[PDB]
Amino acid sequence: AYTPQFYPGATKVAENRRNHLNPNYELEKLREIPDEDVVKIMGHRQPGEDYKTVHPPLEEMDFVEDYARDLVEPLNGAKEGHRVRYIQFADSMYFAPAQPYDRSRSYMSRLRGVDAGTLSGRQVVECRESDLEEFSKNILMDTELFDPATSGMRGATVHGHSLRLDENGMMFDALQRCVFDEKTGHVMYVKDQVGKPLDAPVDVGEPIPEAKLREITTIYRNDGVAMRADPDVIEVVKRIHRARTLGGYIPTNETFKGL
Amino acid sequence: IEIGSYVRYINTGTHGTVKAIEPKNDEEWVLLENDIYYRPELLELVE
Amino acid sequence: LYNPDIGVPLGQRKLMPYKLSNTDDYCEGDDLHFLNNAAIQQLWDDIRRTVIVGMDTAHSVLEKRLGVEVTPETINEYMHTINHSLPGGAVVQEHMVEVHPSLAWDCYARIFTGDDELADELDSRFLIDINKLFPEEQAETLKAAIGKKTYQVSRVPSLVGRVCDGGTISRWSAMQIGMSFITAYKLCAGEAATADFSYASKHADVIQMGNALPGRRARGPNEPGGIRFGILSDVVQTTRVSEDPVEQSLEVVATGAALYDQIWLGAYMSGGIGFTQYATASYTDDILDDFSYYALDYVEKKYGRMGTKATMDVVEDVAGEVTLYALEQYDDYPALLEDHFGGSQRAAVAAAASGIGVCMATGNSNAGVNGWYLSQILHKEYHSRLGFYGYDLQDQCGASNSLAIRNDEAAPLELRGPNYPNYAMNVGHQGEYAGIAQAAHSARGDAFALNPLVKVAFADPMLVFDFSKPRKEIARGALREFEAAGERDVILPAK
Amino acid sequence: EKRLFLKALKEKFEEDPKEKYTKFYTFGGWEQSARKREFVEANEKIVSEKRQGIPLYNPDIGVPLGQRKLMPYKLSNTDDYCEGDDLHFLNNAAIQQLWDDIRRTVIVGMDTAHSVLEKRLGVEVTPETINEYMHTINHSLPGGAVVQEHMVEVHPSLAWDCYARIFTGDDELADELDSRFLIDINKLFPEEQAETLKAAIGKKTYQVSRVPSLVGRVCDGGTISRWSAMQIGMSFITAYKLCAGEAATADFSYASKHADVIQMGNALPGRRARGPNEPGGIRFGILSDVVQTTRVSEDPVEQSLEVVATGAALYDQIWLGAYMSGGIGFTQYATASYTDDILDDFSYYALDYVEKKYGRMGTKATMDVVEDVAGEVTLYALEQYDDYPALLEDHFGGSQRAAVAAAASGIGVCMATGNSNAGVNGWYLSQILHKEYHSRLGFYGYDLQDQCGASNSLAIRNDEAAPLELRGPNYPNYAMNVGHQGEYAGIAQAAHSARGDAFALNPLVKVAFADPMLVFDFSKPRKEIARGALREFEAAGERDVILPAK
Amino acid sequence: RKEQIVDCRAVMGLGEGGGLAQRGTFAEGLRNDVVVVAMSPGRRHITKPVCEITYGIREAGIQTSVLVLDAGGGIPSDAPQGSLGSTFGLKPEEAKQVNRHKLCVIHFGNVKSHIIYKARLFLKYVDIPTIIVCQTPVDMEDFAAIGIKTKNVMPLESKTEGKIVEIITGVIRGESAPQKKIDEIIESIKKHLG
Ligand code: F43
Ligand code: F43
Ligand SMILES: C[C@@H](OP(=O)(O)O)[C@H](NC(=O)/C=C/CCCCSSCCS(=O)(=O)O)C(=O)O
Ligand SMILES: O=S(=O)(O)CCS
Repeated sequence: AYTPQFYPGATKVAENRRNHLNPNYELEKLREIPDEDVVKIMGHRQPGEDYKTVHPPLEEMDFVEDYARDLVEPLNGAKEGHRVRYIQFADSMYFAPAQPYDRSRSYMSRLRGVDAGTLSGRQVVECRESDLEEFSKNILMDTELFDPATSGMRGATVHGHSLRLDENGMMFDALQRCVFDEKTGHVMYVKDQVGKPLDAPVDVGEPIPEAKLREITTIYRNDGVAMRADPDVIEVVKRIHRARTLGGYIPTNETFKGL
Repeated sequence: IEIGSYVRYINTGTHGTVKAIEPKNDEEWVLLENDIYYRPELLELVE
Repeated sequence: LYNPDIGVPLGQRKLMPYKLSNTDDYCEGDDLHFLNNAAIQQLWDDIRRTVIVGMDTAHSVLEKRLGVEVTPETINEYMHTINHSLPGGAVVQEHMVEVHPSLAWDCYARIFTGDDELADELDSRFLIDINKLFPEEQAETLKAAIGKKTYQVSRVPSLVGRVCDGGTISRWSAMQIGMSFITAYKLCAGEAATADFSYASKHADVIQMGNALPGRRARGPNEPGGIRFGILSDVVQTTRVSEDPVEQSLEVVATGAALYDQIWLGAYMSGGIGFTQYATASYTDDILDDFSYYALDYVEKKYGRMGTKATMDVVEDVAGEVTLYALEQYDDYPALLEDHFGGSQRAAVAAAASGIGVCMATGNSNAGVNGWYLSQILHKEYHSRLGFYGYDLQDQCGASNSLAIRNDEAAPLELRGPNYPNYAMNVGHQGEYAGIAQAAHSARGDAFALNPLVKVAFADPMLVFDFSKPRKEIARGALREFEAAGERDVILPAK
Repeated sequence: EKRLFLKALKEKFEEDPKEKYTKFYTFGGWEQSARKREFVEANEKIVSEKRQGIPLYNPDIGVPLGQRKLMPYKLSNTDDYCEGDDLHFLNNAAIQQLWDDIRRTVIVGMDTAHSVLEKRLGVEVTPETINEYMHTINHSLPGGAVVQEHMVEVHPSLAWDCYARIFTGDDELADELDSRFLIDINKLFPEEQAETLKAAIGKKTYQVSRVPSLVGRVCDGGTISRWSAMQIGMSFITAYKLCAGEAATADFSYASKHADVIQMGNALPGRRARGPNEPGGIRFGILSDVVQTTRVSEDPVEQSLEVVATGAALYDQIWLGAYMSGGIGFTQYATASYTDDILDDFSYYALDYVEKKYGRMGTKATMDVVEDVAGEVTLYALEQYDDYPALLEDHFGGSQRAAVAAAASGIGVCMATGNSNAGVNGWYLSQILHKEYHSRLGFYGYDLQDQCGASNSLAIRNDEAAPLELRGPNYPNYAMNVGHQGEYAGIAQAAHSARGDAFALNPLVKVAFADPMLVFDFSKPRKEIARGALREFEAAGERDVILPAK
Repeated sequence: RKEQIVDCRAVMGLGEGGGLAQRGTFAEGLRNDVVVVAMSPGRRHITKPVCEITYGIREAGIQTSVLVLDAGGGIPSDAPQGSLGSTFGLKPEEAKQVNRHKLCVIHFGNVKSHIIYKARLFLKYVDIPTIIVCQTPVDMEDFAAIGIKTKNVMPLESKTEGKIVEIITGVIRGESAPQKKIDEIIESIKKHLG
């Protein structure tokens, strides 16, 4: 077969990107947020009540015979007809453990039937609600992909991915969904991901220490790990650029001899 | 002006029925169906 | 202790004034909006209302068909006539009405020629003197390109382009040119030779700032979507007043941002708030200036201003070095990062610096855009983010399309424009593309980029907008001290 | 004999209107006109100050103007006179605002958006929420940015003419909505007209967006639709807070600003390359619906003549004399159709003849009635020109005469039959009869469409057939020449004024332009043009607050 | 005619060519009569509509303090479905600095639904009569609809301890206020102060 690498490079940032892309790499978990608490922060449904549907179950509806379409096993949320919802994250440029394009690539490499979208200060994945909650709790929130200080589950107003951190090392928030409890040293979500207040704040653990952030971040920085210190990634990027240029000029084996 | 009448606020035209008159601070006040006090001088009777 | 009614202070940086690159003026961000800045509006008005007509075929018709002799005295009389007729004065057809001269004080008909003997005995009132406005070498280059030909520049009033659209300008100029021709040489008011004049001035010898966009785009000529990058490079006149190639490229970048990204994209093809902070990112603080000067220093240290021929290796080297430097600067100085908070701003600035550096190394504009696209896809891997989603459409197909030869994808960057299929939608690319096209020629010390006639026409000192220093004029407009034309206060009641 | 144009001729001409002789070359040239002297003084001051000695206005070159008496111009049904220079579209702010108000109008239906919000997005829609959305869009349409101080916004005083209005054929929803930003059909139209318009519209809700004039001044007409759509989308996602995904937001965006959009004009192809909302894309029925005289007048002739005046001022002056030609312009031709009561007198005679012979709408459209009505009206108009030498001096160009007589004939035929194509056929018959009568017509290429017209009036071929309501400046025969299109719009209106119709082509356009918030009041276009010619019209789009005082 | 001394703020302005005031700062006018509250130090609020009111009051002979709110932009978190874009708030020190004045003058914007809830949150902690200077025509009853004490239209269940004593409409942000508006504000202050 083909044993996949996942990313070029020898620095710690390249290794962390490879770890995020690797589906067989078990992400280290750093907190325990109950499923109901994740559902509460997500803010789409009330925990304990059944999922709303968009269409009848796939067994009830009638579809034409399609051999190729029936080769793919559907998600359970698809089978039950659950509606498609989203979860959104904002990542700080100051050593957040996961970054937008890294998040999107890892999502499309690790999860089934997901819709990932990448912006400079935003990253959203959409899926059927039940499976979305399952992998939001298991992978997105409990593991090292999430730091309650430098990253934040937030829709609506996202801003602060490029601003400096505040006095507690937390990313700037214009709505203040999460606040720092100095008495216990934990970050508490006082609002859900869109901004409506929660009846009971939910404890999402304590901010990751800065040394661990340096060790697990996926961003290149002059102060932590410079791209100049990783010439292998630059070489691969330049190779991709040259291959694109040569293919767009004249796509033959002769013009690709100058690769 | 009395309970059960029909009045409208001159400034906006909100229509409602007078619920009660609750004088306070030696000053008359008129309560409408929207549970909002008003002033008699800023209200007038309609039919 | 958690009080939910404290609130969150926001937008501290946006409260501070925006400096303007290469100037010493500080202005608010609200004053750089194209609707709030009369200088940007006058920039677009001056570009829109300019039409260059070659008055050589008309002279040949007058000489060989009508048997009329054309001499410099007759040309002086014709210029006197057209300067009265073009704003809307009457020359024939008794009993006409006329437009108020107060509304057309910005209307000029100017003449320039590459023939020095003819330019000698011409009324200096109506003459755009190439010798006086350009240095000796640049004047010689422009005259050699233009040749022994005579051209007329018509600047119809700004009020005309404000009431109507940009397709009005060529027709206005053509009608007034025909009228002035038939009344200055005492011809019949309407014959076959009149049709010859009309056809010449309508399409044969006319130069439009922007081509029409029929079909899906649905726009007339002389609209900002039809102005190619080389044409806008030739509009900016910093090349004849300064010898700093980076300064010339950056003035072209500022003009291109203010025209394309602000006016064309945030108003013609969008609305409301528009894209002001996307465009001002390229000409407010010296960030782009510092990056471009670093690129020039690096190129001159290892290659020279034209020391190398455009190859892939030099493109990779220069673009990668400049992109790494720019992103390192963003990392090192939080002030720079909080100034360019959006990823698109940062991506555009770094890629513009990289493309300008490649152009200064090789002197080729397509190599410049190739460097720009390499910078974009390297920025993406450096920071794991590029911009708003929908930003990197052209940046993904760019590398393939930069040196392409296929019909829909090939064009020299001077011949490209906002109607290029990849560039037709997204903000944060076009002004920097125009700057890269200009930098391709600032490296060689060229007098012009695409059209010598446009350069000479916009060297005119009587233009309302000063194109030698676009950023200074933008700053003046932001400070409410720029006088703009097109206002109609003599025909309006007192308020 | 009593004629409606007699009083104006008495005021304009010192001699008797029937007197055949006068004297010339004794008026001092251009000095006889106050407008020309004001222009000369201005030109001197501007040249010296701003132009640094470059000459601008030289009356001493070209034709010696004023060899004859430069006549003043009345305005039909208005008792105020003005010089011909005040009626130039560049010197008249009223005409400029007339075009501005039409250019900056887009009508968007909001029923698909409400249905998508209710069902797909799971958001309740109530009159309170509609009022909230109207508040949001009214703040955001001119230049606003909702709850974002860090965003650049347009100066509020720069867009004082920008409004967002709502109207609906649903009575209960209409009275549940805020009257601050509602166009009330019931109180703006008479009872029968309001009922007809509500039946035509249905139980649907529409919003009218008036983009600020400055936006159309700086940009072109195709900017208006994009500006409206962007602001509508922002206001919709700001007013209603929604927790659905981004794809559902794309479906909602299509439903809200790409589904039931009504534009004033279409884009033009070929050498007329232009975007939408340009005067060359406005159909004649649309312009008839823009003018609101059916609301305030029961006279069919007046209703047709207001549309004639508006169509002249738009098509002949702005569209043709600037957008398509430029220069001094074609003001002459357009003023001939609305300055003196010449066309009013001719049209009143045509209506009287039709009423006496065929009845108000008493005949089906046949060839014989077209021929006899058009011939009678044309003969009357031409003999009126013959026996009043001052009238012939007033309409000195052949085109201005031909257009007026043919417009009278077409309006008469449309009165008789109620069919617009029959009216245009009568127009063409009038034109050729005029040519045979006076051995004259308009300029060199005035009758391209008048020789091609008779065959194209009732044609059924692809590029020749269209109802006159669906025709416009892009109709191939009407593309180039002056002196027709405004009269065509008037004839299209007269086809429906005979039937007492509440609208001609689009009820939504009629209701939208019934809005009291417009700067130019389309109920009386002639009065507003008269006001503009007197420098008493308050136009929008002026950048006074962003310019130095010195 | 008496000497008027102002305690200038202790911090500088917004850069070189920017504004002279700073967010979240207070400038006591010694004798505390009127405090003018500006939502931000930006051009939309400072020196165009606010310092004009300040010099109008100081010309009328009434000492004035100017307080620039730390977070004056946006809508309060208690607004329906929360806030959007930004969160409005008042600090306890800001409230104490306001509450030592006889009267307050506060400048608001265009949207009615924003102004009503901002005024409610402001008067939840301010106990002196205030004057609302806004652009839009807002009626002196929509504040009572959400619970605000109001001189003419009282609410049944008051949620604020401050009284909206006057509403003045027609003052645009970032534009010079005409002398007529200043005269109206001065007359209202004089008749509602002493
Ligand atoms: C507030 C919104 C809502 C939306 O639909 N678009 C917004 C707002 C919209 C409105 C702002 C006016 C208003 O009333 O909303 C407009 C003007 C849309 C337009 N017509 O171009 C705009 N953005 Ni946006 N927008 C901008 C920017 C940005 C940056 C901000 C980065 C940050 O983390 O702070 C990001 C895009 C990205 O993530 O890469 C961004 C996002 C967003 N932008 C998201 C974010 C929240 C959302 O999830 O709903 N803007 C900028 O990067 C600067 C240029 C700026 C544009 C206006 C200007 O050029 O002056 C403006 C451009
Ligand atoms: C030079 C032309 C050729 C042409 O393309 N246009 C001309 C001139 C042009 C110029 C006038 C320039 C100036 O003021 O000196 C403009 C304004 C077009 C423009 N945008 O430049 C114009 N005519 Ni013409 N033109 C007009 C007219 C006319 C009528 C004049 C009737 C007559 O007394 O003989 C005749 C047509 C005819 O053959 O009958 C006419 C001809 C002509 N017209 C003949 C010859 C004129 C001549 O006297 O030597 N105009 C009129 O009939 C009135 C409206 C008038 C238009 C301006 C306005 O509306 O005020 C003007 C419209
Ligand atoms: C005319 C329109 O074409 P299209 O929408 O049909 O592609 C085209 N507009 C676009 O392509 C897209 C418009 C969005 C504006 C740019 C976004 S800047 S701020 C939004 C950030 S994001 O959250 O949307 O990613 C244009 O030319 O303006
Ligand atoms: O007389 S022409 O037909 O040339 C044009 C009339 S303005």
